[PDB]
Amino acid sequence: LETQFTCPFCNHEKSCDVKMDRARNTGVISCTVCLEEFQTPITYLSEPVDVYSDWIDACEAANQ
Amino acid sequence: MLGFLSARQTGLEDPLRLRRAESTRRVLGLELNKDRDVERIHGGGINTLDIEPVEGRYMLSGGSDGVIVLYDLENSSRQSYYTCKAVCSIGRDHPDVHRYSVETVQWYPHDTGMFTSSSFDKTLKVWDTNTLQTADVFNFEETVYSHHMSPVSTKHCLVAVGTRGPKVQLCDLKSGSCSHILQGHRQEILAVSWSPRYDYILATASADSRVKLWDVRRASGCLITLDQHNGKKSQAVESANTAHNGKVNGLCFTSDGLHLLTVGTDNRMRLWNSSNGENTLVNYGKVCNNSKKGLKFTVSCGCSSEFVFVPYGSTIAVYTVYSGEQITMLKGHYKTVDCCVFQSNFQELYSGSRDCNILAWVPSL
Amino acid sequence: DAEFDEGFKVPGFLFKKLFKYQQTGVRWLWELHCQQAGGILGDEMGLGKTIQIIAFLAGLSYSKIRRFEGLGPTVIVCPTTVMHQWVKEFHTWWPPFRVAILHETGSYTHKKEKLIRDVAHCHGILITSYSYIRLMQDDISRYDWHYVILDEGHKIRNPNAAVTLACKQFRTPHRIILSGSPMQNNLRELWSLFDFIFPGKLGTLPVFMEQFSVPITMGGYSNASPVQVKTAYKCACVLRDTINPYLLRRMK
Amino acid sequence: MSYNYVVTAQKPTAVNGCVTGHFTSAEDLNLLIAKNTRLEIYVVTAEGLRPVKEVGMYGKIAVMELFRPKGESKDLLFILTAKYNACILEYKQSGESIDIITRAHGNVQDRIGRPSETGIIGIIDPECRMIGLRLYDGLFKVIPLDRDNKELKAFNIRLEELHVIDVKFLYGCQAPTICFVYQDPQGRHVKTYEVSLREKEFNKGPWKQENVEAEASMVIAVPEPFGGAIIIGQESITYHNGDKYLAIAPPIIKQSTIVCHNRVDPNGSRYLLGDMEGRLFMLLLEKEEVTLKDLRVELLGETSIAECLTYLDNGVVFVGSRLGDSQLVKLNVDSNEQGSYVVAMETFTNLGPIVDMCVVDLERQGQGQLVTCSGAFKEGSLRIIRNGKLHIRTVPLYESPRKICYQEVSQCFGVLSSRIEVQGTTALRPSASTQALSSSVSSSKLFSEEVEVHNLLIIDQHTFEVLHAHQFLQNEYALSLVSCKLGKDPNTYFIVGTAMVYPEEAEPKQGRIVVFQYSDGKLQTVAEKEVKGAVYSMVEFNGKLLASINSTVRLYEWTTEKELRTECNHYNNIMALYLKTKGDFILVGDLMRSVLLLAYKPMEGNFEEIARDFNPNWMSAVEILDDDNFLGAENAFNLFVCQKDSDEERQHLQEVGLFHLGEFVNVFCHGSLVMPTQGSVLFGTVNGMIGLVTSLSESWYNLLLDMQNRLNKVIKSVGKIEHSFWRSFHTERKTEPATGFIDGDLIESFLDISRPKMQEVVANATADDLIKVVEELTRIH
DNA sequence: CTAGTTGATCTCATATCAGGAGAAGGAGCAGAGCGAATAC
Ligand SMILES: Nc1ncnc2c1ncn2[C@@H]1O[C@H](COP(=O)(O)OP(=O)(O)O)[C@@H](O)[C@H]1O
Ligand code: BEF
Ligand SMILES: [Zn+2]
Repeated sequence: LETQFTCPFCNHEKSCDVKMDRARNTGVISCTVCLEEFQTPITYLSEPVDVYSDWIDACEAANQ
Repeated sequence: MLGFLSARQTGLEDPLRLRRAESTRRVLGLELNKDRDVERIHGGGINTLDIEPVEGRYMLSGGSDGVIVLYDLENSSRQSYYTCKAVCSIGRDHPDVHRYSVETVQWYPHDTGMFTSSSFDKTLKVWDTNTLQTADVFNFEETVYSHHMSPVSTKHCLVAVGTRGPKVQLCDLKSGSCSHILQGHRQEILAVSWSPRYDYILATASADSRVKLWDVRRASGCLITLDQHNGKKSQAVESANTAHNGKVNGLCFTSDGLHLLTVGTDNRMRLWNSSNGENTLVNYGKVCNNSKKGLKFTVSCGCSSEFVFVPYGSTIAVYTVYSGEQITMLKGHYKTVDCCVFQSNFQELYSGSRDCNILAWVPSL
Repeated sequence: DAEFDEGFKVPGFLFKKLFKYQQTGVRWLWELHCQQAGGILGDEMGLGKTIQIIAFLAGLSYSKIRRFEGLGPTVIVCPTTVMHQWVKEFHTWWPPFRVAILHETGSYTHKKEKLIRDVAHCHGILITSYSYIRLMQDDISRYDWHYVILDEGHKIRNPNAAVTLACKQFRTPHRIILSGSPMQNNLRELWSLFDFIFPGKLGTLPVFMEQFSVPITMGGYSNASPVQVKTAYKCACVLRDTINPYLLRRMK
Repeated sequence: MSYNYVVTAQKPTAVNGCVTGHFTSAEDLNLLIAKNTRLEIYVVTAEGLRPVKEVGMYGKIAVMELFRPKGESKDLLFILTAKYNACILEYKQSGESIDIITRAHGNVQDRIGRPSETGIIGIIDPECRMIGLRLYDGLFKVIPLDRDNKELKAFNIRLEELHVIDVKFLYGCQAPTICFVYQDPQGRHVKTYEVSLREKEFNKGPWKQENVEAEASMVIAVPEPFGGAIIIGQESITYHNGDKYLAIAPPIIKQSTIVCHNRVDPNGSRYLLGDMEGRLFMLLLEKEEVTLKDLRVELLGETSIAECLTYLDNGVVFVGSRLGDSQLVKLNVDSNEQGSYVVAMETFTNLGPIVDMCVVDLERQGQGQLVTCSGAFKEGSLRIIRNGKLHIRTVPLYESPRKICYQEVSQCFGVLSSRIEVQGTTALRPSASTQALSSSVSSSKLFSEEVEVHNLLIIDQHTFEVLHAHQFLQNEYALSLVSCKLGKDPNTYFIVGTAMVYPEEAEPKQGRIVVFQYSDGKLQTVAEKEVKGAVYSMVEFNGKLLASINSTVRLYEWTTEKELRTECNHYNNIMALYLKTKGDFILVGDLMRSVLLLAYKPMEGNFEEIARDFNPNWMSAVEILDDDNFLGAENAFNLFVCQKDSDEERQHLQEVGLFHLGEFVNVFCHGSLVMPTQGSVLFGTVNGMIGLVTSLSESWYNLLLDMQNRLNKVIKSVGKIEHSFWRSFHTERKTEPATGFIDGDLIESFLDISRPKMQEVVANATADDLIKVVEELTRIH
């Protein structure tokens, strides 16, 4: 499972970094290029793929 | 100021004096707008703005969500408080909407019936403003970081496009020829800007820390390469003669086109003699930027002293171009400011930032 | 005398000999010189291209236009059979030029490199063969030539031939090709020629292939679908508009 | 679309340039005077000036210089127009016929560029190898003359110094050498370059840059025996030749800055210098056996406030003035027992800056009469103008007039005036405010180098003597004046809008509207009203007082208690500088939003923005022609007529007429100077022109338009300037052709052509019909 | 000297799971130790 992801907003490969703040149960995914940021709740079973998942889902939901 | 009016009436001073002095005074009194608002439609940060060059009424805005909004800036209502309503919108439901962020939008010069928009979806679309349909599309092998049409060309209608490829593309809007390219850069071309003075002069700034001026008619590469030191640290040209100590992510010719303002990721802005690329050594202090893409900043027009409005973190830093003296920080944005566009008719400013807001700065009183 | 836009004068006696299309070609060549761009005199065989080049160079040296005052040291690359032809035409049309041949036949009778040095430092015309340009590319490109006219420049059609890579080492912008047939087998040849005269217009060879060669060629086959024919038409029109300013092709 | 007819009732009179030389003949000493559009050629006789020609340029003459190329019998005249039409003209006299042939012409306007602050500068190399123009910052345009052009092809040389104050060509230099003073953040420095036409670029000057006075504002190229240059500043006069550095600081030039100069001798042993206060000095170069020994300045005397001056001969100096009457003065060898060697021989009338003017039917005739606030500080005056030719009286006030209004009931003019006091304060000269029959000073309870003292002068409208002079509060500027009766009481009042001016601020925050009544030869302060800004303009609006405080157009009612009470306000303005009225409608001229058609809806009691023009025109004046036509003057010397169109788009005023007048219109007023055309709007300008605007009918306008095109095809302009270009609406960010305006001067020139040229004009009715039409058009002025 | 013939050589162009063991790196934690920094 890759940790760096293509940004849904600027389509820059591996430009998204994921930070797991487990102490606060929050994952923050940020694109280095276009500076888009997204915050989602996470669990101890969560992974950066799950945070990027929640980001893609939030984008598609907001774009309806 | 009553002295200014009296001198204008009595012919002591040319009306030019009052006009430019009052323009400068208005720019100095720039503040968060007391009675003005801009309609919010972008779901993401605004990466670019462009007020049309003729009549200065309509404004384009490209968002990080790929939509393009067309606003009317005129206060067609009778109140002193108004919102710049959105006339048109390439929204998510448009058949030709950009799939990724729109990074540059530009009105066609000489006519408001057409505009262009380049996106990180590797497309430069040319839109008919009336029907609001794509008149043309140019596809690129790599994402577009910036594009620019010449604000002066009555003869040519080339769009200079800077992508992550090391080549500057020149797309002919006359019969569609995107094959022309300029060689000489080595990394992503983060900014491109045509000279407002010379028809065929194009300045290109790339991540290789170099800024090159090209005569696109010419067959022999770039005309000038900008050098910080002008020759103090001189070396055979393979890696020396850098404009900045980082990525040069913004270009802006001054109003007369005799100088060039380059902002780079070394936290420095520099002013260059546009005729021989010599550094004028104007200081400007430290200009904070860390943008990984092109940085859009503009200069004032029709004032006694020229100003440059540079995005500076979540603020707009206003500098005097030829002295470097820091005028002020326009402080009203909540995230990093991506673009600022200057309305020269009324010395107004419109800034788009990552907080999904377009803020209008108007002179006070 | 004939006076062109900025400072270019071609002598009246020389101008009078030229035909209408030939002096139109001289006009076009000097517009290219103003643009500092190359070109292809695509006029068919026999229409007169040696004379147009000779007249344009004569007017360029005569006009004293502003490194080089007037005409610098130029190199003319032509097939071996027509070198002395170029010498004869230069002598009859503009005798003031010094016109030396860089070839075994030649006229020098010393080290060739001395001849290239002499022509470079004397602002003369060095006529050479394509084989010599390939062989003497080390010496031929160290002297900052002003004009690199290639007669029958379709020999540069193969982008990977050693002669092509040699001829594409000249630093000057003023690159001219004389060839009444600057396309012989496919559009790769056109790309090679236009890379020589103006490296940028048609992009990198992969890009030119993908954008022009496959569409234009594939729409000419007998089994072409109508949509594909229209796509080939669009690409051909785009290419014609792209190459119009730098190709001057008059028919008989 | 609108139909308007503009005609010059009085040609411009302010001189913006004067040059002497041998233009008409090799032996004649010509005086060429540039009034704004008019070039007047006189021959300098033993006495006075003999006018030999007067041509009307299609352009505002910004540069006018005479130069004699090698082999030329007599001088050629280089003229540059404000719209950047350059022309080299030659005088060719064929017996009775006089022709100003255009030897060369062209347009040198750069498409983009910041026009320089100090204005267009034009210089010619003393050996006439080139013309150097400073039109834009950072550039120096060069027109070579050795290369004999008929199109005046020019090339720009980039000038590394971006704020150039003045520039001249030095004398006695093998190469064309420019010496110029420029401003950088380090100070003002004088630098030199040697221009190369072959390499088309500057080269290192004969002598390096030298740091000069902070206000060093003038460069004078000294002739060959001395060489070098003289730099005049506010406090000192320095002379540089590269190693000679002479300097003086005469205390007598400190009081006022020197603004003009002229070379008396061919060798530059003497120069004239005029200051803004009118003082004329002689700067003498003492030679030593040649080099330069020492500089002296001696006050010759006092003249009109000289824009320019020229020594003709025999001690005669033409002092050309923009702010007052031009003068022809004599420089006596010995003083006049008052310390002055200057004696005025002749005075040429100049309607100075016509800041304000009122049309009055004085003497109870059917004839109008213009009373104009003309001139400035020392040359300020009232001018009374009638049709008799135009007869012009003059009432010297010796202080700047600002506004004027006629009170018919009181048989007097109320005139706002301003004088300069130096120190508490002391007047520099006895002015009309101080020479009133009776006087008073405002004692207001509302508020508690050199300064301007503002006064309200009550002037008898028979003898034009100052019946009264009411001085205003300290540091109070009177801006507006209106004579009207408010509310329902019968008394007629002088209502004066004022502003409190202090150096600590850029826009007045305080002001008051003062209501005076003039009765029994006294000016009693009937009422006051403290307002929170400068009252730029006031007008009577249906018995109420419509005032414009800084950005707010508000309406006051005159109550039974004889006080002003606000009724309504409108705030959607940057600064409402100009107010006009017709019925319930108001026309608000804004500083830069350019018009606003407001309406006072009486059934409710507030204003309503009926319409607006959203083009950014900077205004100088505004007027209402018809119920739906609105004339306005932009600061770029343009007239434009807006029309209420026919949704929210109805709020857009449409600019239905555009025209480039070439004059800075200061005031409009309904009226006519005479006893087919609808309406009559006179206007007064800065250069002294009085013009007249009338509305035409559609078919007649079309016919006239046709005549204008025909005349443009027939009549040949002096500089080969196309009339459409000259009258094209022009602004630094816009350029359009003239529409909705007929140039009355061009139509009236139809009389001054011979019959074959008329037949050429009228190829497609007969010529006599059009002669009748143009005669009727001339009747209105 | 001096041109014409003879071979070699180069370019260019013609299409279509039931390993294991050890050594080197990097990671995260743990503490020790010393500079500054409040503060009694
Ligand atoms: N203007 C002219 N006047 C006389 N002869 C000409 C003229 N132009 C061309 N020619 C002749 O026509 C022939 C063909 O011209 P040339 O340029 O050698 O061939 P191509 O143009 O096909 O390369 C030459 O022999 C030349 O002498
Ligand atoms: F006849 Be060929 F084109 F030289
Ligand atoms: Zn991104």
